[PDB]
Amino acid sequence: PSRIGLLLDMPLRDIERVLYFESYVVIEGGMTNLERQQILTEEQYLDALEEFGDEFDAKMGAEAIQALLKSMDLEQECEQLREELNETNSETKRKKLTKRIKLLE
DNA sequence: ACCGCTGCAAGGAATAGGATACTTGCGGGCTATATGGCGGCGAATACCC
Repeated sequence: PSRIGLLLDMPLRDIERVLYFESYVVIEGGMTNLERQQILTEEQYLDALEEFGDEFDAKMGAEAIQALLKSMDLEQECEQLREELNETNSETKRKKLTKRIKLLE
């Protein structure tokens, strides 16, 4: 498994695309339609910034990954994930959240 | 005390011979598209509920 992939909890395909400069990823993406870490195609990024030339940041590549990682709190995420793992559901999400919590702790 | 003369250079036709500009191949010096191997296993999709 890829430690980045499941620490940040993003499918490895999308990090593969981002880290070789063929897409865009939002960093904070607040005060707008976008979420924390949506992926964008080049044209999608151009269109989004056109309609939303406000301050939402969407970077491209290693710098974006670094900012996204450095912009996270570990133990708080651990609390949220253990609360969610409390139940709903112990079928495969049980295994997934146990692994992610193991890495985070 | 004036002049036509001789004579002494300047520019044409025929030969030998070195200097010297020109040409060339190199030697080292440098930079920058496969197609007869399986087996196990675990993660990542697919699927049809």
